[PDB]
Amino acid sequence: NLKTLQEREARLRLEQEEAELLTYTREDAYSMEYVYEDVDGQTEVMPLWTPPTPPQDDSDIYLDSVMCLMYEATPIPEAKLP
Amino acid sequence: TQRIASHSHVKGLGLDESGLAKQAASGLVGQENAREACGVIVELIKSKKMAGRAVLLAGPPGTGKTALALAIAQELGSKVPFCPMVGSEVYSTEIKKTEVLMENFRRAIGLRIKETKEVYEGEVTELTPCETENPMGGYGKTISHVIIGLKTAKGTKQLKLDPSIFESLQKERVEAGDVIYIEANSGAVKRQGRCDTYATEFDLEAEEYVPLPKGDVHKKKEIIQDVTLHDLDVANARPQGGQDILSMMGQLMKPKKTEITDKLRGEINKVVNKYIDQGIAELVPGVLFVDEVHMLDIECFTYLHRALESSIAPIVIFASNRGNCVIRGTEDITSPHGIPLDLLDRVMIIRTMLYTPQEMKQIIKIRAQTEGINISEEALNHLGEIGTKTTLRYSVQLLTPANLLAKINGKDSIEKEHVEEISELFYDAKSSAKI
Amino acid sequence: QITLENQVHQRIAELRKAGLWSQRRLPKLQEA
Amino acid sequence: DGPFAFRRKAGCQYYAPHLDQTGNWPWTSPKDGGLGDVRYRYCLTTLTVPQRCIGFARRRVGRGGRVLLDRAHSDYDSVFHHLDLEMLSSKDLSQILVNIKSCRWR
Amino acid sequence: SGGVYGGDEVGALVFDIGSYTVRAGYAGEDCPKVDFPTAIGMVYYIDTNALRVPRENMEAISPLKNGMVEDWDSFQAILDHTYKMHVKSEASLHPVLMSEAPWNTRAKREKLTELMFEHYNIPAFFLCKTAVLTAFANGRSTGLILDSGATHTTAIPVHDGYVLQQGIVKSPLAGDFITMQCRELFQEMNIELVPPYMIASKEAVREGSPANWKRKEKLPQVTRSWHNYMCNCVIQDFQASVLQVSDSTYDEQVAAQMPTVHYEFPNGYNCDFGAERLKIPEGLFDPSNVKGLSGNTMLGVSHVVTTSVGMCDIDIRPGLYGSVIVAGGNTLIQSFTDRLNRELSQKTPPSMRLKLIANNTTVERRFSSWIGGSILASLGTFQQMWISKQEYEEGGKQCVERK
Amino acid sequence: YALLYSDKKDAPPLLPSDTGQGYRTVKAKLGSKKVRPWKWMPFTNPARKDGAMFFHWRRAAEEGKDYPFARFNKTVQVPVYSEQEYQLYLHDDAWTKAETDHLFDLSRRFDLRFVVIHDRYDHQQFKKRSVEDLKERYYHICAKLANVRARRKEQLERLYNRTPEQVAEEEYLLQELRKIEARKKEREKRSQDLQKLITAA
Ligand SMILES: Nc1ncnc2c1ncn2[C@@H]1O[C@H](COP(=O)(O)OP(=O)(O)O)[C@@H](O)[C@H]1O
Ligand SMILES: Nc1ncnc2c1ncn2[C@@H]1O[C@H](COP(=O)(O)OP(=O)(O)O)[C@@H](O)[C@H]1O
Repeated sequence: NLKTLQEREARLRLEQEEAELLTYTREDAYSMEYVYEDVDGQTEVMPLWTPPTPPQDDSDIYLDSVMCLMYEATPIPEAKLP
Repeated sequence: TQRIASHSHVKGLGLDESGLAKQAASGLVGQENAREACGVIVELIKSKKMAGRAVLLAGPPGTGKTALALAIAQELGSKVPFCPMVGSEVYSTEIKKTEVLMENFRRAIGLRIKETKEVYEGEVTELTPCETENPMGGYGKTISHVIIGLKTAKGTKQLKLDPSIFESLQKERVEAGDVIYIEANSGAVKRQGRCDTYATEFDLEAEEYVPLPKGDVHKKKEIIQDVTLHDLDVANARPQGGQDILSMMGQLMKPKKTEITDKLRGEINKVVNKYIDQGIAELVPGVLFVDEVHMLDIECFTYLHRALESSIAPIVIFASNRGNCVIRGTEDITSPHGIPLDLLDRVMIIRTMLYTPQEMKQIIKIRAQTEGINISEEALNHLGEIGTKTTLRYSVQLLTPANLLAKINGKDSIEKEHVEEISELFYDAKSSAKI
Repeated sequence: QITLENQVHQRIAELRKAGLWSQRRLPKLQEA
Repeated sequence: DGPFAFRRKAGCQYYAPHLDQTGNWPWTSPKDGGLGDVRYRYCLTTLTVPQRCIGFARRRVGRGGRVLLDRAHSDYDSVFHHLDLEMLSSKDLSQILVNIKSCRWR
Repeated sequence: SGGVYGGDEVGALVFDIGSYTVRAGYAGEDCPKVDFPTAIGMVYYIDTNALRVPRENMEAISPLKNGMVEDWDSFQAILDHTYKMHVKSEASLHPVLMSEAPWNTRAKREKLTELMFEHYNIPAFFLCKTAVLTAFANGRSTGLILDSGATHTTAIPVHDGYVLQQGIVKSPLAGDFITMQCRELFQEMNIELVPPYMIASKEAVREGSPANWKRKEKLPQVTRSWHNYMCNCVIQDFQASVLQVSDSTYDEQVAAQMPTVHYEFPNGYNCDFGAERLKIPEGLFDPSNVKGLSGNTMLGVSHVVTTSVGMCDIDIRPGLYGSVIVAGGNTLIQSFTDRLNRELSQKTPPSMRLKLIANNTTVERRFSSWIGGSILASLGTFQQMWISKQEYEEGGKQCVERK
Repeated sequence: YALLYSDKKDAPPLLPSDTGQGYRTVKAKLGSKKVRPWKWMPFTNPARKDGAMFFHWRRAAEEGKDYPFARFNKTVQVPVYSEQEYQLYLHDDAWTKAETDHLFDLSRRFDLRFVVIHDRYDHQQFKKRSVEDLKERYYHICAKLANVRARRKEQLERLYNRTPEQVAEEEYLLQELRKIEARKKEREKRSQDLQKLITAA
C-alpha cells in the first residue's frame, strides 16, 4: 500500500508538470475589464497591449527609445551663460 | 436615519494623555474631578483585575451623570458589554428582584468563544478502489479506502478518506455532482445541495441547488461568538429536542425566567473556566450602569451588598439623583441619597458640581451643533441666560422647536426673536408652579 | 587631518585629468 | 575643467543624462532598467470563472482580434496560487510582501 | 474591440536562401515547412531524397558563393523545383519576400529583381536584409545580429530597423572551417568514409578496433566533389552530435579529466573523442594557435562583435551591446552561447549593459531569418512597401530607392 | 522581489487561449446563429502610390473599406527647395548643390535618421562627412527656408563635445576604469565623512 501511494503521488505529480491551465473563458474574460485597488485604495485600469492605433493628427512625437538608454529628459533650468 | 437621541454628543471622557480633564473633552464639558474619576474607574475596568466593585455617581439633577456614564461606556468601546439598567426594571411580577439583579449582573459580563473547524467541500466524484480482502483473514471483496473527488472552484483535490464513512455517504443522498460538507475529525457528511451549474431554468425546485464553493477544498473556518454569561444561562435553562415540547397550551407560557443559583454558578462557571484555560474562549467582564438606584427596595440593596462581595460580580456604576430620602420599603428610614448607609460604604462617591453658566452656554452650543442648526450670538446668549434661570435641560429642548419656527418663518438661523417666542409658547415647570 | 587631507588632495588632483569623468561632467544631449 | 565643459548653451533645450544606473528599452523594469513602460508589465491577475490566481500576466491583442493573456514565472509559481486568500478578501506574509495586493479583480 | 488593425496575410512566400540550407514557406506561419539542402545534384536534382540517389555524375554545386548568388541558372532551377514540389503554388499567384545578405551588390540585386519580375511574373516582391529579419524575429529594432552561417561569421548591427552596412565584419570563421578541421582530425586518426550512400551493411565493432563492412557494387561516382559533399554531411553530423565548444581558455589540464563521449561512424567504427572533441571549436573565438593556419591574423567571435560595435557611432552602441542577437547554425553547438557571453562580458567595457537573448534552447535560430520575414509579411502597414508588378513594368525597376 | 517586466517571453511560462469546450452546454447558444461570409476579395490600398491591387480576407458585408492601415503613411516634414532657392540662400563653399540634394534625398528616404544617412552616405561622390555636420547642415537649411518663407538653435559644437568625450570614456581601459571606480568610491567616502562632520556639529 505504501508503494502504491508513492507511485500514485508520482503519477499525479507527472500530470501537474505538463500544463496547469490553457484556456481563458472568453465568455466573460474576453469582453470584461480588469481593475485593482492598491494598499491605498487607488484605482487603475488594466492596460491591454493593442496594435498601433491610427494617428489622427501630428501627435505622438518621435521618442527614439534607443536613445533613452543614457538620457531621461530635459529639465527647464540650465546654466544660462555663454 | 441619524435619529439624534436626547444626549448623544458625549463620545468619551476626553481625558488628556496625562489623565487630567479639559473643556472640549470629546463632547462633554466641565466636571473635571468627575471625569478624572471616570477615567480612573475605566482604567480599572480595562485592567480586569478587580470584581464586585461599585461606584456611585451622586450629584444634583442636571449634572449629566447619565451623560458621563454613556461617555465612559463609549470609551470602553463595543468590545466589552455595557448593560444599562434603571431601578424600576428590577420590579418584576414574574421573577423576584434579586434574581433579576443577578441576571443583569450576568448580562454585564461578556465572553468571547472561538471555534475553528477544518471542513472539506466540493463537487463529489465517489469511487472505491477495489482492494484485496482483509489480509488477516481469508479472501473475498473488501474496501480499504474510499476516495472522494471533491472539486472546488479553485481546482480539484481527491481525498482518500477512511472507508468506515461509506455508511454516511449512503445515508444521505450523496450522488456525483452535489456539494458535501465534510468534517475533519467527525467525518459526518452533510450534503448542501446540487451545484447551480446543473440548475436548469426549467427545473422547478428550491433549497436543493447551491453554488460551487469558492476557495481551496480544505478550509479552516475561524468564527468567534461573543455571548454574555446570561445568554449561556438562558440557553442551558430551557430544553430542546423532542420530549413533546411542541405542545401549545401547557408550554406556550415561555416566561419561566425563574432561575436557581446551582445552575447559574457551579457547572456554568466551571465550563467557562475550562474553555478559558483551554484556549477556546476569553472572559470579558463588562459594566452594569444602574441609574435611579435610589428607586430600589431595601430587599434589593441587601442583596446588592452581598452580590458585590462575590468574585464574579462585574463593575457596577450607580447613579443616584435624589438626596436624603426614606429608603423604599422601609418605615421612615432616612438615609443619604435614598441608599442604605451600609451600601454607601461599599461604593465610591463621584461628586458632580453644578455647571457654570459658561458651561451651560457651551452645552447649548454643542447641542445646537449636533442638531445641525446655526444659532446667532444673541440667541445663544439668551438661551444661556434662560438655562441659568431655570433647569439647563429646558434650553437644549428649545433648539429644535426654535429651529422649526425659524425655518417656517423663512429664516435659517435661530434669531433671538424665535427663542423669545418659544419661551412664551413653551415654558418650564418652575414657571408652571404658579397655579 | 594627518592622512585624510592628503587623501582629499590626491583625489582632487586625480579627479579630472582633462574633463573625462564617468560620475559627472557629461555633455547634455541636443533635442530633435 | 578641460575643453569638455557645459559652458556652451543657446536658445534650445538639452536632455540630461542619468548617472549610476544605465537604463534599457521601455520593456525593462524601472527598478533594474529604466522608463519601464506599463505596456510590457506582467502583474498578478485573477480569472473570472476560475477562482485561482494564475500569477503574473498581461493582456495582449493577437491576430484576428482575439485577446490573449501572457504569463510569467517567479517565486516558484506556487505562492501565487495560494495568494487567492489575500485577493478574495511564512507563505502568509510573503504573499503580502512580494506584492502590494495589486491583483486584478474580475 | 474588433481588432481591425491587427494584421494582414496576403501570400508572401518567404524564401530565406542559405549557403548550407535553403528555407521557404508561406507568410504568417511560425516555422518554415520547407527545409532542404541548398546544393543541387548538378549532372538538376535538388531535394533531400533526390540528392541521395546514385546516378551518372551528380556534381554538387552551391549557387550562393560567399552568401552571394552567382549561378543564376541553378538558382532559378532551385526556385522552380521548390515551388513545384513543396508549394505546388503558381508562380504568379502569391508575392515573395526573399531575403538577402547585408553585402548584396547593386547589380546582383537588380538582376535578382529582374529574374523575379520576368520569368515568374509574381504579383509583388520585396527583398529585405537577413539581419533585419533576424532582428524582427526577436522583436528587436536595434541589436547585433551575430550571424554564424556555414561560410561566414558576421556581427551585423541594425539601427532602428536599418542595417549599418559599414559595421559588418565578414570573418572567414564559419562552419566550413570547423568541418575542414574535423576532416583533418579524422584523416589524422582514421580514414574518413562515405555515409551509407555506399556502405551496404555494417557489423559490430569493438570500441577502437578497425571496422568491417561490405562495399556496394553500384556506380563508382568518379566525381570527387560529390564524395566531398557526402563526407561533409557526416562531418556536420559529428559536429552537431558530439563536438562541444570550450568554456574557458582551454588549458590542457581540464579537458583530459572531463567525461568521455562516444560516436559511431557510418560503417560502425566506434571511437571516442572526449580528450580533443573541444579542440576544434577554438579558432572560432581564439584564432591564434589553429594548426591549419598558425601564422594567421583573424578575429574571434567576441573580437568580431567588438569591432562591429566600435566601427559604428557611439550613440547606438548602448543599443547594440544590450541587444546582441545570436543566430546561425554554428551557435547550436553546446556551450557556444555561454562561451560567447563570458567572452563578451570580460571584453565589453563595464558600465554598459550586455544581455544575450535567450533563444539557444530551440533550433529556431537558423530559421530566424524566415521567421522575421514571415512576421514582416504578416504586418498590415508593410503591405504598401511591396514592389508591385506595376512599379516594375513601368520601367523603373529600381529596388534601391524602394527596397 | 517584484512584478516582472519582459518584452516577448520568459523561460517556462504559458498563455491561456479562448474557450471552445462544453459544446453541449453552448449547443443552442451558437446553433441559433450563422457565420458572416468571408471572401478572399481584392483590395486596393490608396497608400500604394500606384495602380496595383492585392487580396485580403474580409467579410462580404464591407466590400468597400479600402484599407484601414492606409492612414499610417505619415511622411516626415522635409522642406523641398528649388534650384534658385539654393543658389540664393543655401549656397556654400564646402557643400554643393548635388551634395545637398543627396543629403535631402537620404533624409526623406530614411525619415531624418541621420545615423542611417551617414551609414549609407556616399563617401565616394562626396568627401567624408560627420553625423553632427550633416545635422548642422540640415537644421541650418531648414531654418533658412522657414525664415525666407515668412526652429531651434542648433550647436554643432555641442555634438563636438559629447561624442568624443563619450568615446574616450567608452575606451576606458580596464585598469584605468577600475581606478576611476576607486576614486568614485573614495569621493563617496569623503562625502560620508563630511555628512558625519556636519551632523556632529
Ligand atoms: N457637560 C455637558 N456637556 C454637554 N451636554 C451636557 C453636559 N452635561 C449634561 N448635558 C446634557 O444634559 C442632558 C441630560 O443630562 P443627564 O445625563 O440626564 O443628567 P441627569 O440624569 O442628572 O438629568 C443631556 O441631554 C445632555 O445633552
Ligand atoms: N549565407 C548564409 N546566410 C545566412 N545563414 C546561413 C548561410 N549559410 C548557412 N547559414 C546557416 O548556418 C547553418 C549552418 O549549419 P551548421 O552550423 O553546420 O549546423 P549545426 O552546427 O547545427 O550542425 C545553417 O543552418 C544555415 O541556416
